[PDB]
Amino acid sequence: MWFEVLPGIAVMGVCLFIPGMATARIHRFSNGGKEKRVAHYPYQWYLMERDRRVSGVNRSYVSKGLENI
Amino acid sequence: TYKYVNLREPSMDMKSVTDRAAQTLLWTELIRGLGMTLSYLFREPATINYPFEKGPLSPRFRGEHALRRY
Amino acid sequence: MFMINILMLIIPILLAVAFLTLVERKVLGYMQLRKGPNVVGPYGLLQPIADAIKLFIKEPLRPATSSASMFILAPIMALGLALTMWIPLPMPYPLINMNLGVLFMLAMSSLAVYSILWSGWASNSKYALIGALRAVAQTISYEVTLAIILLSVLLMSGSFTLSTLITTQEQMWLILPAWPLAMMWFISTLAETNRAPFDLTEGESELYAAGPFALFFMAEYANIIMMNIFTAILFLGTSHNPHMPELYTINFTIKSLLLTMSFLWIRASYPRFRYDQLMHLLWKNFLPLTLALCMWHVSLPILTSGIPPQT
Amino acid sequence: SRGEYVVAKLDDLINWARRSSLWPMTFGLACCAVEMMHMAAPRYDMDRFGVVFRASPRQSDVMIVAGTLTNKMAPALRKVYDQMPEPRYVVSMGSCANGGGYYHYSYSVVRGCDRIVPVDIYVPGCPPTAEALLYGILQLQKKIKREKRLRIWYRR
Amino acid sequence: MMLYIVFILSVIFVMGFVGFSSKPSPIYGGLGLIVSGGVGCGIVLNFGGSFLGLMVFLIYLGGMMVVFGYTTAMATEQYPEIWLSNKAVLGAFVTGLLMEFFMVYYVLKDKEVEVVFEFNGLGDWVIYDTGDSGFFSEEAMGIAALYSYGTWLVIVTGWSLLIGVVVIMEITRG
Amino acid sequence: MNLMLALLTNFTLATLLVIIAFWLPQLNVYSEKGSARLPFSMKFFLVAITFLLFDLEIALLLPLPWASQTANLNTMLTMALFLIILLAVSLAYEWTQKGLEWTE
Amino acid sequence: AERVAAFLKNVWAKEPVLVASFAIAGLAVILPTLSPYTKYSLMINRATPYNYPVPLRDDGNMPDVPSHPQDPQGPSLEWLKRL
Ligand SMILES: CCCCCCCCCCCCCCCCCC(=O)OC[C@H](COP(=O)(O)OCCN)OC(=O)CCCCCCCCCCCCCCCCC
Ligand SMILES: CCCCCCCCCCCCO[C@@H]1O[C@H](CO)[C@@H](O[C@H]2O[C@H](CO)[C@@H](O)[C@H](O)[C@H]2O)[C@H](O)[C@H]1O
Ligand SMILES: CCCCCCCCCCCCO[C@@H]1O[C@H](CO)[C@@H](O[C@H]2O[C@H](CO)[C@@H](O)[C@H](O)[C@H]2O)[C@H](O)[C@H]1O
Ligand SMILES: CCCCCCCCCCCCO[C@@H]1O[C@H](CO)[C@@H](O[C@H]2O[C@H](CO)[C@@H](O)[C@H](O)[C@H]2O)[C@H](O)[C@H]1O
Ligand SMILES: N=C(N)NC(=N)NCCc1ccc(I)c(Cl)c1
Ligand code: SF4
Repeated sequence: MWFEVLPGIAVMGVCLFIPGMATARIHRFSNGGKEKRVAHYPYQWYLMERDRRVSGVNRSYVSKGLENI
Repeated sequence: TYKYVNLREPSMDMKSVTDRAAQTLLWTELIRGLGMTLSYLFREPATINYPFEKGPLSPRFRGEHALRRY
Repeated sequence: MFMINILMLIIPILLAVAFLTLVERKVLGYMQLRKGPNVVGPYGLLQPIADAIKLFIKEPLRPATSSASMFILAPIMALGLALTMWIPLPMPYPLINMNLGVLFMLAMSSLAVYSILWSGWASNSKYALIGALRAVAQTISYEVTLAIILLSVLLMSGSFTLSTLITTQEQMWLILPAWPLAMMWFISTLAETNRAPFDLTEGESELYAAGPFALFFMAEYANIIMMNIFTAILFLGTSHNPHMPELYTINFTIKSLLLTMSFLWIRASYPRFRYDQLMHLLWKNFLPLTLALCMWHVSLPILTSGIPPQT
Repeated sequence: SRGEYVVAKLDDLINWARRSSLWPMTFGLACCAVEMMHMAAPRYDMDRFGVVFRASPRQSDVMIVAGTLTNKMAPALRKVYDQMPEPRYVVSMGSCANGGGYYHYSYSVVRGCDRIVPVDIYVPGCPPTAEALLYGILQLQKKIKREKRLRIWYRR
Repeated sequence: MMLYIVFILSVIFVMGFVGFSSKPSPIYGGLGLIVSGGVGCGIVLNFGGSFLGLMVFLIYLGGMMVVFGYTTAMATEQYPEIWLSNKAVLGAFVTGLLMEFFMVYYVLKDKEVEVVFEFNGLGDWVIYDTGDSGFFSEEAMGIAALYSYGTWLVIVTGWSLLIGVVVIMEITRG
Repeated sequence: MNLMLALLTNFTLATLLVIIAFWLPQLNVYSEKGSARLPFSMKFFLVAITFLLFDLEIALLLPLPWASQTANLNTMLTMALFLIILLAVSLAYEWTQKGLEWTE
Repeated sequence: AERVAAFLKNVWAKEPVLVASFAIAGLAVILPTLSPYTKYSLMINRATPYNYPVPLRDDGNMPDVPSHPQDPQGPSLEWLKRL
């Protein structure tokens, strides 16, 4: 019956699901639990480089707040 | 006695011409063809599970020869 | 950590291609009142594995080619480029976040025609070379409309970044303002991927083997999936919740799966175009409309005051 | 030993793959081709066994000779056999292909396709039923299951 | 070092040119140009020209070079001659590589060389700009200006392309 | 660096699959079993050349999403339509001159 | 008026694809001149501040130049908030 086509579809679907899921969780793991910073333009890159120096550990994703004021 | 398979004049009024333009541009007859293959997907197939199931035969079936006894 | 990410894209792509061969056969079967593979593994789930192993241990019968380098080059180019097409795709986050991602996909896809051309040269047979040139002519012809249709859509998105298509469709799928382009885009991808009713390479030769045959097949089916993932993003934008990116990945995968199944659905439903007829479908039908809709989509945001932002 | 054991399992694996993915090139010469079509038709659905409906000669593993092989046709059939990549098997289907059948005494007919190519399975009948042909394909699968290519390789 | 990426790409750029300029079979000559085009795009990419880099790929390689290969397969070479089989091609190919290697070796040893004219060898990064923090691509701004500033350029460019269509139909009708 | 690694991985894997696809155990011990006018229509040349010219026009339309951000919209819209109209005139010329026909 | 109407009906019956193309291309050329919203596209494009607004040295006779961004002088984007 038609629903016996579903197992092949499910395997296909899980295979297509892994790329997107893996990238999202790898980004969080490598960026301190946040979204990976997007820098398409020089201004965004400039702020990301400034964050790296401000962090004190050379990690642009390590944020400093009022505790540094 | 005979019949014509393909002897018809299309209606040239605006409603009919616009019907054929919509068919040309919106692919309606092609979408209708998709409907028929969709209905077959949801029909039970005709396949039998050979060799666990066998096609039906009759007593007259002509197969392998044999020599008989009294 | 980034190499892990690359592998977690490549390997699932190849596995999804393998099991699309199973799904295509079973979907086609049930539309043909039969079953398709259901013996090799439960519900045919081992059929792709048996086929893959069989092909690779098959004798690699390659006739003395007129160019050894171009015989090897064609499958490497085809498969290498096919996998490259996936690296900017936002699902919802791309592996490589390109500012001009849409343009990168257009440029890489335009190179895929070299594998057709080189494989024609390497065949060492004027008949296969002529078959290659007919396929190249079909492919470049439909590249014209794909590029113009894509440009028309981006005039509502505002940029070449692929993830900006997600933002553009936060309230509404782009298929609503642009269903005329979605129609021609969809048919163009069929003709681009030499899919029926545009599968004239297969039909005309009717009227490669083993692993090297398998590699061209893998590249073809990777492209088919990628084209339908692109269509879903371009016209059926999924909403992205930054705190639950996996809800995007589930919904977007379902749309891509369904679009890919519609490729199999169409293959089951229609006869094949003649070569001159699919050339007329492009040059005398799609292109006039695409040009007119390109003019319209330049004017529309200006006249409605709906110009999207650049950033 | 394990070395023999590893060979035994690898032979099973390659045999399983090859018999599970039998791609036929069908030489539809005459009426026997019709029953071959009914085997691909929905009731028997040979595709469900992993036997794709129509493969190209260069992607084929089994040639099915389905009909009368005339003298005029014999060279062409042998040419297609020689172009098949290995491993390659031949199924002779029907009396004509088996041994000439009804036309055995004709001036223009090859008396059995096994005069032109080696044959693995002979399917009797005029024509064999679609089910009889399917029985023959399944018999070929069992023949492939018995192959011990790697076992013989390592005893060389 | 990755500090010399632009220089390294330009070394491959030249090798691709010595490849097709020695003029082997037009099939292999086309391959050398395709490789040079891709390497040339990488050089443009590393100077901040993303769009210009992708135009080389999209238009030069996917457009013009495809039509070159297409035409070659039709009206020139259908089966390549063995590469470097002809002595003249091999001599020219070797000579260009020998010249190139000497330039590379000398500019790397002294971090400068005088091949006719005098060049610096410190690396191309030294001339780069040091103050960018705008919220847009400047290359994109310039190219987009074709439609505001370049009305005259659009008119003559569009006219030439139309005439190219008319002209090529006249040439080929025969 | 990431894009280079992705490209290197994609084509390196493609290369590995291709070579192994060619060199696998075979278990056999016996001997194994030009630059002219190809007969191809001028019509196929004209398709490729027609594609090229349209592709060059497309290169000029690609900046349109950025051009629409200009304050000189009057000029920009006029020039966009001019270019596309000229592209349409090109197609109309090939069409009416039987350049799109496949007979003869 | 009628001979043109008899012309349109013929092309609509014979070449609906071309009739649609020409119809859409005409609307793309005509509608921008008729639309009342076209004027806003110019204003919105000019209201987007891509670069820094360099302040003017105050010479004592610029009553239309605000001293503070939150003063009431200078261009207002109230029209844009409603739009
Ligand atoms: C207010 C201002 C608004 C201005 C804009 C208004 C625009 C809207 C009105 C215009 C509508 C445009 C329609 C666009 C679709 C393309 C139309 C088209 O090209 O159809 C004609 C084409 C050829 O037609 P033919 O019968 O051969 O005759 C013509 C030659 N004499 O026929 C074909 O192309 C047939 C297709 C062949 C392929 C068959 C396989 C596909 C069938 C299933 C498709 C399913 C639908 C696709 C949906 C995709 C979703 C992503
Ligand atoms: C995807 C990973 C799968 C891993 C499986 C590893 C298994 C390794 C064992 C390979 C066994 C291959 O088995 C062998 O394949 C080759 C294919 O060219 C066949 O063909 C070979 O032998 C025949 C004669 O026998 C020759 O005429 C032919 O030219 C030669 O290619 C052999 O008839 C078959 O015995
Ligand atoms: C509303 C304006 C919108 C802007 C449109 C953009 C510009 C497009 C320019 C396309 C010009 C095409 O012009 C086209 O020329 C040919 C002349 O042979 C005409 O077609 C004519 O020749 C054909 C044969 O080819 C005859 O079958 C047909 O009976 C006859 O009409 C078309 O009727 C006309 O449409
Ligand atoms: C073969 C040659 C083809 C050439 C095709 C050229 C077609 C050009 C058609 C559109 C030209 C005018 O298009 C549109 O018209 C209106 C006039 O109401 C202009 O004016 C409108 O926008 C401006 C902004 O600059 C506003 O200040 C103005 O209040 C508003 O009316 C628009 O700036 C212009 O975008
Ligand atoms: N067109 C179909 N769907 N059937 C079909 N002939 N498939 C081809 C089988 C195949 C090819 C490559 C690989 I890798 C795998 Cl795993 C399977
Ligand atoms: S064996 Fe019988 S059915 Fe088959 S081809 Fe010969 S006559 Fe026809």
